[PDB]
Amino acid sequence: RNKKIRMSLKKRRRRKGKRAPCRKK
Amino acid sequence: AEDLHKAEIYTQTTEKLEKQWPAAGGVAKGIQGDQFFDVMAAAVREDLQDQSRPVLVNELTDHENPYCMKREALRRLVLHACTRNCLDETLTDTLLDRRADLQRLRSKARLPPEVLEPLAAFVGITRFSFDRRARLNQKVTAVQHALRQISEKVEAVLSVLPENFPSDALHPHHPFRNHFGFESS
Amino acid sequence: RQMMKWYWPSKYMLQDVQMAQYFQMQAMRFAPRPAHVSLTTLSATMEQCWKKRDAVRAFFQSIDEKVLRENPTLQDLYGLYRTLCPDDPLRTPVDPALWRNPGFTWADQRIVSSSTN
Amino acid sequence: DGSSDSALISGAIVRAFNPERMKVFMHNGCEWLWQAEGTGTRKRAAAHVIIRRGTGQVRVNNDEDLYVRWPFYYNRMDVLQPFFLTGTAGIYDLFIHVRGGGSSGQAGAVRLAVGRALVSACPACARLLEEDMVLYEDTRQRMPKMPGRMKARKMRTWTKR
Amino acid sequence: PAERLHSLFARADVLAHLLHSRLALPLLYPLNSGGALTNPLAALNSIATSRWKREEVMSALATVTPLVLAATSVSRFLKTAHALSYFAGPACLGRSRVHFLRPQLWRVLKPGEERTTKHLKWR
Amino acid sequence: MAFRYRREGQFTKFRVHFDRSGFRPYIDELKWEIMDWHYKRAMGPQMKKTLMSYQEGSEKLQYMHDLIALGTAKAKFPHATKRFFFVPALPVTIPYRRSSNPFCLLSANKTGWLQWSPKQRVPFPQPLGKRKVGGTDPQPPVFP
Amino acid sequence: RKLQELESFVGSALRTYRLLRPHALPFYKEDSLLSMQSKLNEATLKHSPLVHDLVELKKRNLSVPSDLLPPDFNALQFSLPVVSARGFLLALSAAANSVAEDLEFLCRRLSVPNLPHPTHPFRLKLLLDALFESFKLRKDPHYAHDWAQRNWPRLQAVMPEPLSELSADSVGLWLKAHLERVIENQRGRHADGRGRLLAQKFPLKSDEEDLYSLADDFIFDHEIVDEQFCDERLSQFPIDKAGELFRRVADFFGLTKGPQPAVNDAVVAQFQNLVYTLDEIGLSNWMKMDTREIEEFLPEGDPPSFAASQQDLDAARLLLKAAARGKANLLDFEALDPYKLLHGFDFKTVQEELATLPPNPFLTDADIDELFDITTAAVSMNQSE
Amino acid sequence: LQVGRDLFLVGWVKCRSRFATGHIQGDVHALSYMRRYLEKHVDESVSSVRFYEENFGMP
Amino acid sequence: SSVFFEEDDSVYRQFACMRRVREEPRL
Amino acid sequence: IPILNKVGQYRIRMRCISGGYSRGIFRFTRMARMGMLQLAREGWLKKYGYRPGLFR
Amino acid sequence: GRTFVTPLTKLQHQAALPRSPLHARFDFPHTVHYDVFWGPPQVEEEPNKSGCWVSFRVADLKLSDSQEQRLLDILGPERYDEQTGVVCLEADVFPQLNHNAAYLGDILQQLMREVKKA
Amino acid sequence: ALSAYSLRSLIVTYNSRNRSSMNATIENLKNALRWTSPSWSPPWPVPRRIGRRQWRVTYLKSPFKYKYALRHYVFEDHRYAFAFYDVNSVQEVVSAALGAMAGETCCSCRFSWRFAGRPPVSLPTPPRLVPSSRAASLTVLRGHCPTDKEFIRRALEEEQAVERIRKKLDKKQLQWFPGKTPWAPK
RNA sequence: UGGAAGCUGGAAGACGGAAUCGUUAUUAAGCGCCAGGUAGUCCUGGACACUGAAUC
RNA sequence: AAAUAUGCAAUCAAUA
Repeated sequence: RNKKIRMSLKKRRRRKGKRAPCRKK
Repeated sequence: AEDLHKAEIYTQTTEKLEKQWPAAGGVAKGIQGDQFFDVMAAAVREDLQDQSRPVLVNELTDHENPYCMKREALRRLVLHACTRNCLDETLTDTLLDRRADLQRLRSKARLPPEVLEPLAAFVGITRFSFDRRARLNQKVTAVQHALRQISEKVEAVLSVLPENFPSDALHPHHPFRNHFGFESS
Repeated sequence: RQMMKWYWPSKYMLQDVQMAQYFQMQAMRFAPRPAHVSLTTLSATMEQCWKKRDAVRAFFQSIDEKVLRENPTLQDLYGLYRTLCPDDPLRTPVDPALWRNPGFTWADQRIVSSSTN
Repeated sequence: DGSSDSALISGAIVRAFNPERMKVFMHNGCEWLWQAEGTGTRKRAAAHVIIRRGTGQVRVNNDEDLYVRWPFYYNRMDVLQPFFLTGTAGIYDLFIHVRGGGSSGQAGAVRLAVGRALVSACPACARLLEEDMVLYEDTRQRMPKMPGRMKARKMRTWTKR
Repeated sequence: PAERLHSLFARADVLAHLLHSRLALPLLYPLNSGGALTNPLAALNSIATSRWKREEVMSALATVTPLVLAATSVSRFLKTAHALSYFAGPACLGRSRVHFLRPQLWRVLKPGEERTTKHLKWR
Repeated sequence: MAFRYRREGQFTKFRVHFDRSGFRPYIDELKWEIMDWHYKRAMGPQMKKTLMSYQEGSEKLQYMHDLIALGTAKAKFPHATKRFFFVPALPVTIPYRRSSNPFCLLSANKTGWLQWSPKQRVPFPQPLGKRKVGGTDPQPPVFP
Repeated sequence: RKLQELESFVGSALRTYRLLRPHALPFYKEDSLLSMQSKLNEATLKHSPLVHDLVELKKRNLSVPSDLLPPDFNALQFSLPVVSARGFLLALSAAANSVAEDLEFLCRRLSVPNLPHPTHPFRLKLLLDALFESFKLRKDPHYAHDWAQRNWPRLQAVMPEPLSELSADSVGLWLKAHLERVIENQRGRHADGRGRLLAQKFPLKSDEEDLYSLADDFIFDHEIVDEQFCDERLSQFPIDKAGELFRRVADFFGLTKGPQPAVNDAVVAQFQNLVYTLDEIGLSNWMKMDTREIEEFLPEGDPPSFAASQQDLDAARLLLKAAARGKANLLDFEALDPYKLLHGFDFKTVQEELATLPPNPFLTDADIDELFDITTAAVSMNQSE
Repeated sequence: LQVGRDLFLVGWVKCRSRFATGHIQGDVHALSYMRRYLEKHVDESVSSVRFYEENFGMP
Repeated sequence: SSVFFEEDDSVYRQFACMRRVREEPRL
Repeated sequence: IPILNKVGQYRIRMRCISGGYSRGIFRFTRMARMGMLQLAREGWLKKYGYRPGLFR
Repeated sequence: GRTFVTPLTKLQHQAALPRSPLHARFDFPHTVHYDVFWGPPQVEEEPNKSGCWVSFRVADLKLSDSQEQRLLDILGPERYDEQTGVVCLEADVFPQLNHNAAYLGDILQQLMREVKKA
Repeated sequence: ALSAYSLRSLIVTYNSRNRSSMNATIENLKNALRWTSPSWSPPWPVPRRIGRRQWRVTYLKSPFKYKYALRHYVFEDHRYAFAFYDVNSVQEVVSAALGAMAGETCCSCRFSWRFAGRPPVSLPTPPRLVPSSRAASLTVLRGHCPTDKEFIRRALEEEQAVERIRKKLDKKQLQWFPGKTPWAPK
């Protein structure tokens, strides 16, 4: 899907409490 | 006109029955108390009402509620020979709702079983029945069986009493207690 | 169940209109309602209790209040006997809950009324 | 004399029918309510404001600072300008309960509520707020998206042929 | 007196109930443009009189009118109390426009006011 | 929050699943209602025509059926000069559930039949404008 | 032109009646309801045994047995029942006189001149008009001093001590200042809220002196007021705070003070109930509008002048009791149901039906009987010219 | 429109700032009610009312 | 006011059948 | 589970009840665009809260 | 073993029921809530109308500290509202309200027995 | 003890699809209560209005092509709740509530049955104070709920607590794929 | 070449020629969020909110 | 100051 939505899901995980990188690698 | 007259007669009979066999303390309190006299009076009144309920010609629904019977008769007559136009055919319901006698009868319907049946099930009563006639039948059968022995004798009478029957023995295939309840009405 | 509730119900299982069945229904819907088994057995039990009033009094004299409390059916028997006869078989007055004085005395003749219009 | 009689009549009326207005304090030659309240709305944000004679402390929702709720100076000025306009900066302590919307919407709702509370405290000073238009309720709502359009007005690029 | 003041408002409520009962029906009750004229109900004059007089209802309404006019004093008193309850105390170029200099004219379907812009084209 | 009651329904409309919003459907009821309407409109008039065809042996058949079923047949005919009117009726086809609600109009029914009336000044399935309810005109169309 | 004016007046009267009768269906719906009721009544009663009995008796020339129609029973008009108009008038007169007794006592304590004669059926309205005429102000500051001089002594006796001890000159000065402020605030070209409140005023230019209204012109003393007042006076009045306002007024006039409060809380509850009842006949509309148009458009008429009767007195007493218990409409009782009476169905009397209804906590049967004078009501109705 | 929806009347209406016109059809009682409403039950300044082209007994 | 929160053990001890009814058979 | 290929929940499609089309079908209606339009315009949905005067 | 007594059957068998409506087997304040649906004739049953629950205050139960802690731990934090010190127990295990009520009563009695075991 | 339970609260929520139907139901309920037989006042419940819900189904305007022409079908619901407290005339209240329903309006009933537990132990007359040897030698408002305001407060607090508990339990137990537990064989 | 993630990244790409499109202020532009397609699947379609201008 | 340790939406005080 869209890169922006993928980043949004990663940010949601971070807010939930999982430290995941935001780099689009 | 005859059907409306029969409905009025039925309402009058219901009022007379209510005054003749009143339920002291309220219907709900009488049901909860489960006194023999209250059950007998309620069953007698219900059976008399059932016997006196008429059979109308223009309706195939034998409504047990005098409010419903009278309202349907009035509606049928209004539709038959009182409606000038669509406005009247729509205002028929407002006309029915604006009648004071129907307003009075609106708050005199029987108590639905679910008001108390779940409460009785939660309490854990198995020798119970929301139907007054059924409760009277159960009590009277128990009394007849007790009288059959009433003639080491108190022990036998208590043994024959319904309350002292083991729950495991109700059905051979389920030798466990507290498995059978009271049938809902 | 949810997946099997999508399309219309069968249109070939709709009841037909038959004059014979209409007449049968018209005749049957006026059928009489007999008296209830509960009331018939109540009359029979009243007769039996009147016949054996002495045995009931002896049993209630022998019994105590705690047994009556623990056996509700005995409360029904006591109420039936009290409405049949004004005698108080029990030695001590009973609590209102176990038995409340109705003030009633007995059934097919008692349960009757007449009027015209 | 006559002034005392007029004051007595006014105080009797206030005591009888407006008990809450008895507790007032002099400031700049006029009386101001000791405590006052107001309400305001903006976008999807609704705010309630209470002002009580204090030292000038602003508390928002569950004891939150003004600069923490509105980090931006323009939002802070939106919130606190009416105090400056009326000259009561620091005279009152402000307590705010706001819900909904965003930073600017909540700031606007709080501004309206504060203006309403100030005019309630001292009605004669609302002229100072009229010109600034503090007592204006902006009821404008977001423009609904339209069918066949990406946004309320945006559309795909139309290709000829 | 104490008892007189105690019963004053109860008796006023009785009067108001009477006025409400009168006003809860049409002016020319029971006259009607239907069954009244098309299905009249002599030997039956004792239970239903086809004859009818309007002076009775006219007098009833004439007596009702001043009573409600007086009951308006209750509204006047309530308004006086409401006005008093908001008393404050001792006394203490060019046009300005917001949201456009002038309202915009729309020749396309407005998403908000569709009920007034439906006839207009959507593009 | 400038327009609360105007937007009252927005939350359920947009940001809630149907299975959790509590909104009650209509398909499972209108499905039976439409078929009831069609069946009644098709069968009622024919039932009335069949009833009124003979119009002389109706009372005799009622008397004989009452004798067969009840054995008395004096409920409708106390004497020779009493007339028993026949009200057209049709079978009830929609499986309504019997409910404890004492005011339910279709819970005390025991005959499995309902009276049918050809007269209704207000048309129930009011279409929009010139549209006619489907299945109303069976005559074949005629082309120019 | 006269026909045009008459039609316009009829329309205005109908609009006034619509205002007075809220929570009511449109006129055509009401007429259709009455038509259906009448046709239903005829269809039901054509087969009644009583109608056939009377027909046979009249045909065969016999007499009607006396013990058939109860004495209070009346003939059906247009096939549906109607209540005793004379009894209703007697009950109205009794209640109006009862209230006018207290109103007249209050007026006398204030020395209101030109009081009306008690026999007048319009006694209450006449007393109110006399009171307001005696206590009137012209809204002009010039007349404030004269008004204070003429009226202040009368109000001094009733006013609480701290205000009564004041002088007339102080009151005159305060009134002058208040009127000047009100005039300034009303001529300051107000637009929003205040503009609507001013526009709501019913036009009065028939050479009528402008009269200060404390219910409307008082709050204009200050230029700016809480918008909640405007919202409540223009959209929906807080009808539930009437008890609070009445208690406030009683506290101002010093009725609460004392070991036994003169007014007490039962009177507050009674005032709240009275306000609720008036809401049924349109108190909210009155609060939201000006009642001058109501007064000027509600039709008038000649006062009744008839002779009472024992049945009329009985009906008036029953109506008073029913109104006291809240069931002011007698058409909803089994007593006035034609079907049961004509078909020989046992029905409960008015007293029997009232016995099975909640009693009035502030007015028992004995209190009703002692406080309502049907004899004087009948005398007033029989009054002529 | 509300009155016509309640009365099951048909036809058309046309209202503007200073005038109104319409052609109404329906049951006789409904037409009489509409006429009464237009004559007496309109919440706007009605200086003149006129009815014309009245017909009855239509199939 | 007739709630019996505790069953009377004496009656069940006196009467065997009620004793058996109150008894819980082993699983 | 091969038999699910034939007797599974996923071999079922939401087809229009009144039209038979197998696309553009909602559970709240179980009917396609034209079926819904005909039902709405015939007046069968007034009882069930349908508000034709609402756009959004 | 290959044959065993199911937990619900065990609960029924070990449950103690009152002798008559005059006997109470709970002895503590509580409120019982259930939902019933009524309306015009209908062909489809109203969903979500078969569950019932009981609510009570631990202070009203009036137990020792250990017993109260055991009750709170057994019922978990989800069934405990600390603002008013209330605790609720639900039963929506069967589609029939009477069956759910009987199960609720049995589980409430078992819960009280386990609390007393503290 | 079934004989001791009291109907603490009965909240009837009328659910309607038409404003006219809801108004008819409300008026019927009012009229039914206005004629209730037995200081004493009719069992007037506490009204509690509930919001309005809506739903949409979106379709094209054309039988083929033209995806940019769309149509919306909007549905509505209304809910209105009336609460009776400390209900003694259970039969009368239930009959009125069920017979008030008009048109297609349905009703959801919320019953609460309360038991007061063991009665408080009665304290006899307290001992009287006597001088010692030294001294010897020397409802009213119409249309309002008649039940007690404190009773209503307690009932409302209990209702709010149970609502919070229900919301917490439902939110915790909610799942999109019911029956799935993490790390279990999927 | 269902979608998501991780390790490595020798894929183009430095605002894009002739030409060409959207847009009326809570609008453009930016940002996230979510009902429905009754398992999974779009950057589509339909909405929601937040920030938020300039120009004749 | 022995108070707090502080980011904001699109539903709900007629009940959080």
